[PDB]
Amino acid sequence: NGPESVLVNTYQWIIRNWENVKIQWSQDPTMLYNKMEFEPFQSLVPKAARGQYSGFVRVLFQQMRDVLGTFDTVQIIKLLPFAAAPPEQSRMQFSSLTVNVRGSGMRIVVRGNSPVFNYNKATKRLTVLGKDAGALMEDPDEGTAGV
Amino acid sequence: LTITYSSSMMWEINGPESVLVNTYQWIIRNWENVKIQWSQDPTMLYNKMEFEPFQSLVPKAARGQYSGFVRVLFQQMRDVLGTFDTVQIIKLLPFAAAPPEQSRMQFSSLTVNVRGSGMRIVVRGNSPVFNYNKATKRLTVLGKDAGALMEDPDEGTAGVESAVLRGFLILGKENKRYGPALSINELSNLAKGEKANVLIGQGDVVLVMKRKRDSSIL
Amino acid sequence: MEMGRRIHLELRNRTPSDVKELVLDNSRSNEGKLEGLTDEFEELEFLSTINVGLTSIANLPKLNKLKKLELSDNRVSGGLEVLAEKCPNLTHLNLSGNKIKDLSTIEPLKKLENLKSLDLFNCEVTNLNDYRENVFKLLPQLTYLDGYDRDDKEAPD
Amino acid sequence: NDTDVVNFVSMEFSLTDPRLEPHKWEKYCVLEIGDMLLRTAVGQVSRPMFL
Amino acid sequence: MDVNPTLLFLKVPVQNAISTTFPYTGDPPYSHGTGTGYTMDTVNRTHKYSEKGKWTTNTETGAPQLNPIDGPLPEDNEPSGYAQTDCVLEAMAFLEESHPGIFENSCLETMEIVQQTRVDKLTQGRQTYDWTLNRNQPAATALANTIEVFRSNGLTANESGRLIDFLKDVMDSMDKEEMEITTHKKKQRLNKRSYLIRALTLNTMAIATPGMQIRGFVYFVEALARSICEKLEQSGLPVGGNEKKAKLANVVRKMMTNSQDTELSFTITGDNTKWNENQNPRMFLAMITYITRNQPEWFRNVLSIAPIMFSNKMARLGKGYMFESKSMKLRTQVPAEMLANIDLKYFNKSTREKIEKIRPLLIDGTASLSPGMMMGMFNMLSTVLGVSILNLGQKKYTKTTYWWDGLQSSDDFALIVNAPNHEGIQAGVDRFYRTCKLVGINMSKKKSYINRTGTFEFTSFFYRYGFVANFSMELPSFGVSGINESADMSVGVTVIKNNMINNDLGPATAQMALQLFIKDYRYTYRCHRGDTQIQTRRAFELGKLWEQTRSKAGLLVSDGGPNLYNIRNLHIPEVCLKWELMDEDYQGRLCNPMNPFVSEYDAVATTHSWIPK
Amino acid sequence: IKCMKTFFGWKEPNIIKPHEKGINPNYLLTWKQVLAELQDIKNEEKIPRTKNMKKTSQLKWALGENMAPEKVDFEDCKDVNDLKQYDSDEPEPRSLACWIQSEFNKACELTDSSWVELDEIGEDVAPIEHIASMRRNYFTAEVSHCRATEYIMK
Repeated sequence: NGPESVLVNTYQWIIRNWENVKIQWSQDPTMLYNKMEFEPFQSLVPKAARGQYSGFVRVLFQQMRDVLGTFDTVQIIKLLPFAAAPPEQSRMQFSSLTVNVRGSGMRIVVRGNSPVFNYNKATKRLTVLGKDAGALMEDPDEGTAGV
Repeated sequence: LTITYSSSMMWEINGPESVLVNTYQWIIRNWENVKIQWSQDPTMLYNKMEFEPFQSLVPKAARGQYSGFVRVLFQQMRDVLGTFDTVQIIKLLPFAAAPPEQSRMQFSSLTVNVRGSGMRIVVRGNSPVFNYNKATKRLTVLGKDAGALMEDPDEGTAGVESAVLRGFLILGKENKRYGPALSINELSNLAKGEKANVLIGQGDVVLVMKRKRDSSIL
Repeated sequence: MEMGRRIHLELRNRTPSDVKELVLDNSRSNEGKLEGLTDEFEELEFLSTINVGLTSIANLPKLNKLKKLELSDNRVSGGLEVLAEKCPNLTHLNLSGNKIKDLSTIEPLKKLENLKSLDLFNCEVTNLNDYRENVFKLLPQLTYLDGYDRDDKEAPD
Repeated sequence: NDTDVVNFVSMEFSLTDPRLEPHKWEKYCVLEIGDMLLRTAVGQVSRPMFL
Repeated sequence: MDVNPTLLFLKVPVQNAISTTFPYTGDPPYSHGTGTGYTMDTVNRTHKYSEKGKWTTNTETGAPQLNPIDGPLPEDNEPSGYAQTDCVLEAMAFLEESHPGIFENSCLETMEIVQQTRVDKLTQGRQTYDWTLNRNQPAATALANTIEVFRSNGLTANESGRLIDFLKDVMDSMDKEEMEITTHKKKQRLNKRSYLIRALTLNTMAIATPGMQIRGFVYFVEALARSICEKLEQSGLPVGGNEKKAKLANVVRKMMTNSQDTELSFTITGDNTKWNENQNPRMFLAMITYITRNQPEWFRNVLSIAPIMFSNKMARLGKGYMFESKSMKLRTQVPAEMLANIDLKYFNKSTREKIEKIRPLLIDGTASLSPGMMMGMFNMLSTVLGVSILNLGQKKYTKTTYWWDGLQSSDDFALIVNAPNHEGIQAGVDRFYRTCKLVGINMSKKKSYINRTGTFEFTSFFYRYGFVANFSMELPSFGVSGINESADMSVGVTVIKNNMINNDLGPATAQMALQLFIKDYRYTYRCHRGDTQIQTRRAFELGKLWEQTRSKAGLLVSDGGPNLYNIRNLHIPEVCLKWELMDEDYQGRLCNPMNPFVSEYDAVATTHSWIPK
Repeated sequence: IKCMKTFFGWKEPNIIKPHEKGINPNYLLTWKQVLAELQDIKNEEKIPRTKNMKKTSQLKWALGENMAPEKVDFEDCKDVNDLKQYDSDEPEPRSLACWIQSEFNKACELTDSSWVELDEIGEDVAPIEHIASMRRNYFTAEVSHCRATEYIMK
């Protein structure tokens, strides 16, 4: 399979169960974090920094839930798999979370698009490392899919 | 018969190679006083006329930026403590003579024009322009001996070297556990206190941590 | 879609005073003039208008909190004093793909002293020789032109 | 012979839209073989990569 | 705001930045100007400018001939090939009068070389037409084939090794009714007419290359012309750079300073483009006969054979033509031998018109061109004629208030005319124009200009207020000649030195030439400096040398040592330049006579000099 | 190969501005063949110095091998309705376009790399040698960062 396809498979699995994932995140973040399916992603992330990434994303989600009206599905989808490791506390404000890909450090920008995670809003389509990943179920900017 | 001129204004007579060799000879011969000046009031040292020939060899287009990089690196070396390295100080001091200006480039090598062709001296490690043999403790400049170095009462013999990467502290041998080898250009995105496994050059990987503080210059 | 409907949709049944980012993509404007936007908008901090069919920014309100203004893939041409005075606190600007003749028309942007980055792309001004350095001279406050600084280094956020 | 002509096919990357001044491009065939992320004042924007 | 290099001239006078206008400074990669249609147009224009010349039919080659000499005087400014024999002879007589004895000394100092040159002198030269094989061939192989064929045909006098002996052999062979050519066994019998038409051929890949039977006579006539020019001051040949630069200044000083303040002086620069159309071999024969007045008859015959033979010159017609059918996607080529009888529907309007014009001349696939000349064979004689026209301008000959002088080199000309008033200048220029027209010298009014004295140019030697800007040469190749390390180094360093000496190459440009030289030499021979980090197989042993030597500068550049050459020190041999610095052991090893590798240029017989396999 | 591996934005190739008087699809096919051949090379272990592309229809068509007129003597093709001399016709006039001005403008700008590397020479002792070295060094420092040198090296 390889890391290149593993990333796409993980994102596909996340987006297939988007409703259940969102409900768990809104209600029971911990069990969602301890999900088994996230095991291979953390294998790519270096073992010397996974705790810092997990802690940073977890505190970011805490702030996200604390605030309201700023919901952003793309960020949550992008950063969910990083929250599946022992979250050691840290204070440095990360901006590029390393992602090992066959001996090649690939980073992910938390804000804005990245080569490892490219989402086009005009077409509302998501692709990872060029390979097709999928699309989101939305159209209006209110949280509905009836249009 | 050979005629020698050890003065400070006869250096630009035998050739650019002679200028380099004699500038480093002057630096090594006055090692104690130059060290004390750098530690106490380095601003006057950076204004010393004895370094005027070197400023000629360094290209005009890339002398102010070189000087700013050197000033920032030396400020970091001063403000970090515990990681002295005499060879680096002697190697890198003369480039700071110009009136530095702020810059973002992270110079992995600086160019000195000798006989038209431009030689390159690396900020880290040995270079053909500047070689240092620690087995015999001898400095060779373009194959011509420049003197001998004696380690001063400050040194870090256990890794860390803070005067190689601007704004970064190198922590010695690489560690596969941290993020795989990065690029010097990418380092501009690491957050304060972040760590990586940057590839400095040649075929060796060096672990570096981004300085939390910021070293300022005049 | 039209301007006003798009603005209402973005507002999300909220007052026009609690929006920190407005996205107006692939919209349309009548007579190539800005419509809908009014003084009530006072918290906006990241605006974006792409393929909006605006002839010129002549009806922009006083968004004193406007910092990241984008007018990309459009045909805006004319005086820029309106942008200079109405929104004197611009920090990031984007005019990629716009219709601009020469520096005589981009001069008024020098009034904004907070413009840390100005982006131009596929324009007529960029054809001129030494465009980068001439613009830098005209806009000393600028630090990153076309996502690059005066020494050709990528500009991290 | 020194004047013998060897025929080759050349493929060159680029980031200029050939629909701006198409007349300049008459002997070339333009493909769109990818997209590139470029940093600008509003983040990493995606633009086509032409060949 | 938008780059515009031409605007540089808005403050810098043009003469300073003339190099700005030389786009190539080299040999372009297209080679535009050679083929068949160009030959067609050349022949057509040559015979057109002689429109009113008398027509005749040849008796030996059986081809028509056109004689425009003494024809009607031109009535319009268009080019005219009607050169009057009496006027040419009068001009030559006046030149002799102003320079007494010149022709006599030329003749008597050239008779010896006429009697001294060996056969091998013909080997040196450009490409030659091989009548044996009917195609351009190297001179040496053409000579070998010619001697072999003549030996087969029982004409072996040339075995004496004397050039005149071979010329007599050529005369005898041409007198023979027919000859045999044996190619490898294919035997071809060339009759008298066939051999004669072959020998008077002018192949076109000096655009035109004659055959071999006409080389020696051309050489002799050109030697006489050079000898005559040497004594002539206005002649622009065969001097080099410094003397050519001084000629312009001397002429300007003579014309201006001596003149009174009241008198007005002007200078016209003109280009004699297409200079061979209006000059006929018969006029050259006339001037040659005049030159050798009261001289031994054998010398006169040897010297007059050349223009006599050229007046019956036959011009070959390219390689042919190429046709293509897009409908069937087909391509074909037709030779020139079948161009005499072929349909004219294939070709376009202009090409078919040219074919129509030149149809009645093609004899055995070779047009006949009596009038006009071909480039680069009798250039010195043309210069002689030009200097005669100039000499006809003295105050004694003009018999008028104005007067003139100048320079001519057969490709460009400059003329300074001064007179008490503007009308005097107009009269002087008009009289010079008419006089040069009478002899057949053509001044192109569309590529000539007049301005107050002081600024002009001649053969690209742009002159402004006493400053010359020679741009008559191109930069040669600073690369590896491909013989051996020492040989290549020596030849190339000598090349750059010589170009510096005469061709007016700037010092800094010479330094960059040496830099690129060192780069290319090291890259080709893989002999890089020990300090450099480049990697290759040869770098291994080379590296060892760099460690062994106690003096880095002593090592040869080919051995990995530094390049110590510079402007000051270029003529010295590389081996001799590092003789003392070379370590004693290195010196002994390098120049060991007992080495197994060894069983113009100035170099030492080191071990680095070997013959490539 | 290493330079190619640095990019990950590959899409499915498609033609935006087609070659009006030419073969558009075969350019796409040969580009796809190039990419596939590079991947196949990646799959190899003992990669030789250079790899020769296998002969394919699209490769020949893009090169022009299958569009090259054949060779035949004039005797066997004289009776052709449209057999004409090569098109030695003056090309049609073209108006001045502003893109060449921009081309030169950008060719005259200052780049940010050392495009040309030159070897060393001997020392200068004569004052004229000093003048020559000064002129050469000034000019080189000026132009060594110009795009023209980039074009030259390319």
